[PDB]
Amino acid sequence: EVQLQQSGPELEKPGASVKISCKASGYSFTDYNMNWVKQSNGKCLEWIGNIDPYYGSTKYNQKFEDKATLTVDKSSSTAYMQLKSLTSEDSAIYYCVRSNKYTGSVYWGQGTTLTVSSAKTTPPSVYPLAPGTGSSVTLGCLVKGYFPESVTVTWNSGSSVHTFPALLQSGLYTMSSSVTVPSSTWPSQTVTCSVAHPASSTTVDKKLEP
Amino acid sequence: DILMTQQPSSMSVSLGDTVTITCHASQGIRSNIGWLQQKPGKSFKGLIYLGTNLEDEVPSRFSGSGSGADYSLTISSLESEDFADYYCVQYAQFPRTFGGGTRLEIKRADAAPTVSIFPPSSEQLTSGGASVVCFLNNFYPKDINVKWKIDGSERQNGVLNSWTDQDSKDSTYSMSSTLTLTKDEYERHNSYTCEATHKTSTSPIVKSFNR
Ligand SMILES: CCP(=O)(O)OCc1ccc([N+](=O)[O-])cc1
Repeated sequence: EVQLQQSGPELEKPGASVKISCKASGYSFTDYNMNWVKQSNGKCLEWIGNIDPYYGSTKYNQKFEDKATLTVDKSSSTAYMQLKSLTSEDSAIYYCVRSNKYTGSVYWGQGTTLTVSSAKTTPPSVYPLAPGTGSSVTLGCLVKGYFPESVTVTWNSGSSVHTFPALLQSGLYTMSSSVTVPSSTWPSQTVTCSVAHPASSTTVDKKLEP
Repeated sequence: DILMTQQPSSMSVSLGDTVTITCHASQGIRSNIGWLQQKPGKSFKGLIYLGTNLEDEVPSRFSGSGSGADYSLTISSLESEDFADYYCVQYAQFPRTFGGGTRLEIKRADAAPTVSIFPPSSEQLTSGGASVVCFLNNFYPKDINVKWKIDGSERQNGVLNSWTDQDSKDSTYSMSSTLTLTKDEYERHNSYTCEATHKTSTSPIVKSFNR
């Protein structure tokens, strides 16, 4: 069973460096090249480089010449990619990609998310969204000014929720959540969004007031 | 660098369709082309290598074709797992380069958005900020244009839009639009309007409140 098991999510400050590992198993390690691919803004894939683990010899995309440093440890069957002097533009998902040296047939690792930012960890501000008629009512919570990602939004602990992807307002995240409930149920009973942010150890309930 | 132009960049399709994705290379690549799938919330899987050879565990309904500089991936009778992203990759020259991708999305019936507008909370106003929020929920197709209006006149600065992916239960889309102001700026004006244009209605859907 071919496995390419990569290291975990990374968060770093600009100017810092990071080293991503790609543990291979279930085949002869030196027999295949190892490639590294960057995926950013969803749709943009770029080949960073490869390494032939047999020679230890490396080939680089021009664009990544001094950004990336691919090595292997032939003894632990592990490929590494080192990224240096990290910028905001380096935040992406990185994949190791084994390729057949003769056919270009490929097997991909699970990917590693890197986030480069100057921000220190910051808990969210959570603002209720109540309206200023109909048989259901939509309410929301605006989860503002937190770092890093991510947060969990839960409504009365428990379907009919939309959770919108976070966006980066000036070094800091914001996301909103909506819920649709019966008008007979609110304001007459309590509706609360709970926002958990692991990184800052915060859990906070905001009741939706009319 | 070899450029790979991939067509189309997204397409709404149906189960049982025959779908063709094209990949045009800026020079002949001698069949040194792969096709790749990324299913939603997953990594990548190789489908085809050297133009026309199926990777392992790829069903027969997938085929690749073409030569010189012009290549294509055909999915015969599209099945549920085939709702994914597809990419070509060139390996005739260094650097390897990729097509921009193709998303296959689920075609379904049109649905009007349910639109809701929200004034700033008291607590945020306390912070000096004022975020007006508009949800547009459970609409199809995905294309929707949003405008904010302050006292019947548009504002474009400080608007932040986030779209959902295709919904796992009704195949619709939803999005939020947030207009961020200072309290100062906010206090000056009275009427706040979120205005959506969408194929399901030849007039805008407007949602508004009064301060
Ligand atoms: C000529 C044999 P190779 O150079 O070992 O593989 C070609 C290759 C490399 C990378 C990718 N990829 O998707 O990142 C696909 C195909």
